[PDB]
Amino acid sequence: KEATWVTDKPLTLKIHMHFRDKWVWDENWPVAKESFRLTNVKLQSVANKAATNSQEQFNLMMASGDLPDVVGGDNLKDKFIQYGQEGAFVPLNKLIDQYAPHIKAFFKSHPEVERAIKAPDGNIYFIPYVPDGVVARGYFIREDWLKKLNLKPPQNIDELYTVLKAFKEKDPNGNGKADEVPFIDRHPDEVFRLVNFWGARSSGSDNYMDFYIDNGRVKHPWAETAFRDGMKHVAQWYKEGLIDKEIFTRKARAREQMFGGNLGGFTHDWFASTMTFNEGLAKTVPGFKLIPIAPPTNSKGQRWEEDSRQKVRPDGWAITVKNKNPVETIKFFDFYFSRPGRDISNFGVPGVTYDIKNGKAVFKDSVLKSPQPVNNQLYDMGAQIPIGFWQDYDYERQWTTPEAQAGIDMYVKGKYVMPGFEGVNMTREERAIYDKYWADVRTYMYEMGQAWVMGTKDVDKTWDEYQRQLKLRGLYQVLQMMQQAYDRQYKN
Amino acid sequence: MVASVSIQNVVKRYDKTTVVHGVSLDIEPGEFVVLVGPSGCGKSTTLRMVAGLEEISGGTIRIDGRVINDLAPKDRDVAMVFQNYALYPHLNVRDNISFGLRLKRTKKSVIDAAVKTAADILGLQPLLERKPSDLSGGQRQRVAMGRAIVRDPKVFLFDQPLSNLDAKLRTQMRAEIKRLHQRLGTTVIYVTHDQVEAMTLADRIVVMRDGLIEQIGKPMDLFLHPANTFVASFIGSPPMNLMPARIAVDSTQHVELNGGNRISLLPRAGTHLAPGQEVVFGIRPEDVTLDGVEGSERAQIKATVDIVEPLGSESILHATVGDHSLVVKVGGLNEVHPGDPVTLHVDLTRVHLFDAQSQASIY
Amino acid sequence: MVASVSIQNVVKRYDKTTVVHGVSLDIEPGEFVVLVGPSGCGKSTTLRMVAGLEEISGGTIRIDGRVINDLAPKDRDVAMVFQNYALYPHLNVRDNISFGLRLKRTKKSVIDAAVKTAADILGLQPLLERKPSDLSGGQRQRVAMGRAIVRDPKVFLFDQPLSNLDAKLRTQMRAEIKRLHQRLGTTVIYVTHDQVEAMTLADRIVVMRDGLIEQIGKPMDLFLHPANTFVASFIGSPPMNLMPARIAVDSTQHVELNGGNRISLLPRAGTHLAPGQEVVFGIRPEDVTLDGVEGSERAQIKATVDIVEPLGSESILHATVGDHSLVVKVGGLNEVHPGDPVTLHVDLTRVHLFDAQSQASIY
Amino acid sequence: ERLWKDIKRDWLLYAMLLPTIIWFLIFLYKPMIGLQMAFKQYIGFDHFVTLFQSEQFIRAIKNTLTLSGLSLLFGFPMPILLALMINEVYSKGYRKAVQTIVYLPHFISIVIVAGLVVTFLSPSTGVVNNMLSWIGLDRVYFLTQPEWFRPIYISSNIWKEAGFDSIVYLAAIMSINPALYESAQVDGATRWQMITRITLPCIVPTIAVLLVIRLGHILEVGFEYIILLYQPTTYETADVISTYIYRLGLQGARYDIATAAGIFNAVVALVIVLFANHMSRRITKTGV
Amino acid sequence: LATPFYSRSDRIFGIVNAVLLGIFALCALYPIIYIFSMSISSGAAVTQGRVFLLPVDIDFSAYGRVLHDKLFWTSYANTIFYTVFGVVTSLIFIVPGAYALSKPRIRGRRVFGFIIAFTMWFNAGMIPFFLNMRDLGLLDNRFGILIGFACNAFNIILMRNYFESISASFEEAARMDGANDLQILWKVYIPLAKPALATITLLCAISRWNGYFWAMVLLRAEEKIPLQVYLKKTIVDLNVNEEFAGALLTNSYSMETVVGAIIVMSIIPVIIVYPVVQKYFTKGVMLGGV
Ligand SMILES: O=C(O)C1=C[C@H](O)[C@H](O)[C@H](O[C@H]2[C@H](O)[C@H](O)[C@H](O[C@H]3[C@H](O)[C@H](O)[C@H](O[C@H]4[C@H](O)[C@H](O)[C@H](O)O[C@@H]4C(=O)O)O[C@@H]3C(=O)O)O[C@@H]2C(=O)O)O1
Repeated sequence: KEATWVTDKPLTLKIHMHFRDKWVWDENWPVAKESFRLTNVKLQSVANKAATNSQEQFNLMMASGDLPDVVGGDNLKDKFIQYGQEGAFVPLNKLIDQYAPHIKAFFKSHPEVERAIKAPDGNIYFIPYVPDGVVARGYFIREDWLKKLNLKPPQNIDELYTVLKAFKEKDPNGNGKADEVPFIDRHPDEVFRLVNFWGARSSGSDNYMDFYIDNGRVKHPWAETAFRDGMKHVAQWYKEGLIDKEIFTRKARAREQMFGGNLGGFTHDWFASTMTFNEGLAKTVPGFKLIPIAPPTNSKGQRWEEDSRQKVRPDGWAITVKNKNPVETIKFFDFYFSRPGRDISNFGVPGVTYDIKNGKAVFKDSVLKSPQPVNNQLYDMGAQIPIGFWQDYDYERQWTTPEAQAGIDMYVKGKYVMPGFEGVNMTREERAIYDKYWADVRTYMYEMGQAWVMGTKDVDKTWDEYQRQLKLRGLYQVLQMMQQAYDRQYKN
Repeated sequence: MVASVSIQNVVKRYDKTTVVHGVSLDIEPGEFVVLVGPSGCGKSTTLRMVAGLEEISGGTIRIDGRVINDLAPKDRDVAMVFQNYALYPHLNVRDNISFGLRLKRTKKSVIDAAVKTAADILGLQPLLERKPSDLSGGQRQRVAMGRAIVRDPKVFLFDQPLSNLDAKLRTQMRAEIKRLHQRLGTTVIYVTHDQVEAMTLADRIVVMRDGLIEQIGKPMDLFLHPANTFVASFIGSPPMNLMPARIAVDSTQHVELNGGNRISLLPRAGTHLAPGQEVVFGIRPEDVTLDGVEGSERAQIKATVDIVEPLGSESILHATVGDHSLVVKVGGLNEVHPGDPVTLHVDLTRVHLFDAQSQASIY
Repeated sequence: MVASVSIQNVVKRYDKTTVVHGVSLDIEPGEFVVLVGPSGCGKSTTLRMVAGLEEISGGTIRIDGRVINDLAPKDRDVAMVFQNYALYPHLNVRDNISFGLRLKRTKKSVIDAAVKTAADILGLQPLLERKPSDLSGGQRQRVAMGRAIVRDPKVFLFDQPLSNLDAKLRTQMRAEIKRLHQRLGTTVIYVTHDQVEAMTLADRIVVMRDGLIEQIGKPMDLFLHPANTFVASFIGSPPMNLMPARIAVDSTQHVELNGGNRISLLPRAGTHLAPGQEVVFGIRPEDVTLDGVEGSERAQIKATVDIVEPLGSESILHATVGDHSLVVKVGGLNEVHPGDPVTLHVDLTRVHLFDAQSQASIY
Repeated sequence: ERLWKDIKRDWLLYAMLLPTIIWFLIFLYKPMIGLQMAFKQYIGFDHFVTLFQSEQFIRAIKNTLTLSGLSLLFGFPMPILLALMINEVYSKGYRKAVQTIVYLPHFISIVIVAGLVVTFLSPSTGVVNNMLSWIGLDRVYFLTQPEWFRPIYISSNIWKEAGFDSIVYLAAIMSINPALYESAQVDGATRWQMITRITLPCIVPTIAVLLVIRLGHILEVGFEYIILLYQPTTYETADVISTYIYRLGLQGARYDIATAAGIFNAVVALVIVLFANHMSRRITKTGV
Repeated sequence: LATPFYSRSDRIFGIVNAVLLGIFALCALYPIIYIFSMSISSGAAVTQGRVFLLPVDIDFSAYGRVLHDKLFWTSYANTIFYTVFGVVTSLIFIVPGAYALSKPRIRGRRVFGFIIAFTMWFNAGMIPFFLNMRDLGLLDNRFGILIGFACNAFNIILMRNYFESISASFEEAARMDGANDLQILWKVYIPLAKPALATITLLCAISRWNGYFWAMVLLRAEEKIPLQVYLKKTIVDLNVNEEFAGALLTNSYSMETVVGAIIVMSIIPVIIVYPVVQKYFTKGVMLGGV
């Protein structure tokens, strides 16, 4: 028996969790086994590990007719509300009130967090993932490649253009080849973010391809006519070879290839893990120094950093109607908002990943000295997964390097960070349009943008037909329906 | 065993058309009877009907007192030899012979005296252990006959047993069949596309053309007195010469031929010939001779030599009288040249006449 | 297109075998010569070597003065009729005959008149628009012969043309072949496994066993005077008896066989055989009779009847002398029956003897 | 009457035939009932117009027809050509090795073939772009380019199936009696004269049957390849009716319109194979 | 064919024929030896544009990566299971049914022959088939993958056609000796059917081994998944965890060498059993490896 046990008798449950098209839940995970020992509840995964797309697996499992107990994952928010209203997911509200003191206290201390996850009716069908921190993404560049090639770090778009051009033409590495690639990333969507250099937005928030608010009007960044001016130029960048050709494909293996193979000159990504490489691969690549830099001056004469870390991003897990044990499950979810739950979810497992020192959790030397980023270890260990756990920023502060912290402080002090888009509260009737249309619209936008970057299509030529297709796909219907909310919410 | 078999009005029909029509034959116990004829016909269908491999659409057939119309092939008390040798390649020779018997018990059947006697009759001591794959055709048909006799049935059914063997091997297996039937003596019905085997083996020959049963009788009865022009043409080592002919002024004493040839005929009461009657005159090649040997002068004929084919001590002479040609067996030892006219002497006793219309035997 | 063909010491080797060994035959222009023998020898291989379809491993073959060894079949001035259906199924008969000429195209008048003459010879005029899908076997062989004669070669090569046909069609097409040779008169080599076709068609018969040429000569030369026991066994409708025997006692006169039977021999000057010499005695079935020499002066052989095979006007009598058996041709009735003793009368002029070790005549 | 009497004898035969019939009635013909049912929900007959007017689906049947044409034209004769070429080979060992090598890729799995494609054609990785860089042809990203999809497809397809499909034709031309060729040799026919005037017209019915069988599945051509290697950029040219049916029906979970497209494709296939069988019947020897 | 040699145009024809066929053969063989060498080769060399035909510095580590994969071997076991029992369950339905369809005396010979053959030129569809798999309760089931397709009309009419090519004298003699139906089929017709049995079992084997689509569609549980599906994940999708991405620099094998190694280990049994099969089927001069 344990003090954290949510049940006296052992409870084994069927959980389907497929997230980020990478990992599936594993009951043999150290974090999962620890979770079972502490909560006396074992989560047995029913999923295809051989599967690729997570969203597809969610849709197929949902359309299968046979529902599991708990359903976890990322970007399921809209879907959680959709199938929540349809009765595939049980409202946790009274379950949270009665049986979940920690979650209730959290939602009491965080009304704005609770507001976003609420349905039109106001119910909460899922326990959300709540990332803790201030910033998210910032621009990084090779310090060594700025030296032997004799070029001062770029203060603007022109200097960055000349620097990347110098990376492609002149040899920054010295293998004697043009094989080096000026710009990379592990997220393909970042190839759009480059339009910030021309003063265009790739999104309104941390979530890619999201709406935003301009002077009291709801607008989508891609639908604007300032978007194609930037897209033309990033298509020019892709054409000159400044952007990785495989940027839409490569993904998770990017940084461990381009930087590992010493072919990358530039990246966006994140602070901590990008600065982890400087310590990690320093042995294999001798002259590698990656440094944080302020965002280059755009064509609008401004300093723009678009991505900001958002609270309660659309991740989490939910309880089905076939669960038959809502109490032990809402208690189980309540555990991850508790201190030990946050400990095992953020820091991995004690005696292995971390230890308890002076009322805090401190990572082992084995974890901190690892060349592989800590979070990447935790992912395989079953930690920092998009469950309903509350994230602890200290965990990130531990493996955050002084240079990384200096870069973060630089970005915060410089106020380069643009405000995040919270979203709006739509009623039952007006949300259906969003739910139905926005998926197809977003997918279409993604495909078109990808076609534009790779240069398979012409921006200016296909722009009109693109606009009309956006019109007949019900984009502006969702836009006007979003304004229908925002205008009622914010006034003066 | 020794048992009689009676076939009464047996008929088999395929859809609207009817292959066999009302075939009726009575077969004495231990009698050798051969069904002989062209390829398409119901002789094989008849044998198959006796075997039980094909259904009886009408009429009744029985062996001894048992009616076999409704029966199982296993209980039909008959054994059949096929044209395809019917032996399984994978099983051993001894195992092949013992196939049918292996279904009934084992051991106390003893199988030893049976296969010993069978293989001794067919004369194979070493072939007991062998495979059909590595044997010759004649040996395969022989051991097939061994499977037939190991059953010890009331009736032996042969369907064109050696079609595929060579003539050299065929005459041998023929003689062996004759000896076998002379030894055992069980009732046997035999089917052949060859006239020779029918003539040699059969106690009784039944000829079948596409249709019903054409004729029955002893081999010499069919050779001497053909029922029609077909039987006449079918039986013999050479085919019987059949050429068109007529009668003009005198009937019983005259028959006229194409090239201006005229033959005096023996009276032979029981004829009922007609003057002016269109007739097909037949004659055997052995019954035609050269010129003036014996004769004389009222049996002769005039022709022009077409070709001569020496066989041996004998020779085959093709002679053209009118627009048609008749064949005559001659001595191989005489010098004959093509293109020069020749006189042929026909035997008046062995001549045959048939009707152009009815086609039956007239003379 | 009348030309002689000389074959000198030809030998064909396949993977260290040498199927045919040093075969040498000279063929006069317009002569009909038949290669005949049992299966497996190089009779077909020789013909094919002349055709050019197979390579000559040694020796030379030539037509007239030209050596065709390194030549091509097209330029060899020869045409071949194969045994199996050499006509193309999609093309019509007229298209079949004109195929080879259509290969070089040119003047349509030539391929027209050529096929007209050919079809006039073989009676292929009505069949001109017909297709090989529906045809007789004999007709297929006829249009194949049409392929042969439309070439107008120096040599006609026939490889077992009548093998796939039936007995009736073999006997018919054989006469048609001889008749055909009377017209054109082109030099022709003919290959057969059948003795009959060889006897009838050939001006000269050459027998070949196991790649070796056994004997050459006229049909009557092989029939009357066989070089050895094999040639004696091969030619004739029945096989020559060929049974073991000895002499001792008197040498130049008497020879005794089997169970103590003794035969008096004609002087036959030039023989000088030895007494006690191991010998194989043989005689033809046509030269043995039943009691028909009316109290013969030479005291002929005695036997015991095995089986009787009624043929027709003649009949086949199997008679067993001691441990061996000889076959004798008899009349049509002749009661006999198996098991009763019988006296056989042998013709003293037609008797043959061979040696047991050396298989040659020696008599 | 008769049938009972025949059944009494054949009972252990019919007993053998029954389970197969049951299998076919269950796993095949029952989905046809479900086919008649999937027509209406969620009459009916209306979403056939949704198929009639769409910019996604009309280009799918467009590319289905296109891919059918290309696969026919380039793909179908290649095994016949391979068979003819192998047939003309001497030195049996050489022809043996050739047959081994050429028949081999058929046994390679389709996803392994696609893997070979994506591996070989990967930019600055695969051997193809490297060999192109060696000659100074620069580089090309193949799987992201809609222009290159079909050539890559049919090339990998002939690489995989040409030999194994050539086996049948090779057996067909070896079933011809030598006399037809030898009598032509005596007449002085050349090699090309023989392959044209006898070989081909003799093998015609075989290639005809194989042609109508090919036309049977011609609408489903390359489904499992396309379902694998088609990129969002190449979706335009790559998308085929079968792929549409899969993506909407199984993935997108829309059964109605996908099943309707299934009916369309199946009916058109049955019609085209009916006309194919008819024209291969009247003109050629027999048929199916 | 014949062996005249002789003529010139024919000589050149044959030579250029052998040359073209040779080139095509080399183009066919090239990818195999390539992926072999590359799988053996180092990740660095493969990355730089090195390798091609022969290996360079090799590695041998990528095979270590694929040998430590549990789902790979599990899926291999799944393919083995599906091939064996799938082929067996196929033969069980096919052979006796084709044997019954072969015999000329049947009442429904016509209509049953139609019932089978009709499935060739007309199919219900992908979705109605999947739905029929759903209500049969065969989803996410190995037996559902086995009995799901045990039968192709092609194999049935082929087995039937080969059965009909056998002389009826054997069956008839068996009936004469008292053998009835089944006992016949086992004792004579089946050992006579060995070539057709080999062809069918081969086609079914390669059908089960390389089967991908319906395997991935009808199966959910990862332990039931066949090698081809897992291959669809690793080989052609190429998307991977941060774990494997972090395992790139700590190893020195590339991802491409891992891929190549996987497809090598996948095609190895094929390369092993192929010469035996072809040796069995040719049995003479060429005629093919059917
Ligand atoms: O490495 C760090 O510095 C870091 C520090 C923090 O401690 C924390 O670990 C943080 O986690 C990040 C992580 O670094 C990546 O940025 C990650 O990227 C995600 C992204 O957030 C989405 O989850 C994304 O979802 C995709 C999905 O994969 C499918 O493609 C779907 O169709 O579309 C969505 C989409 O966003 O379009 O997947 C990315 C990924 O896993 O690669 O995010 C986490 C974070 O917690 O958000 O990093």
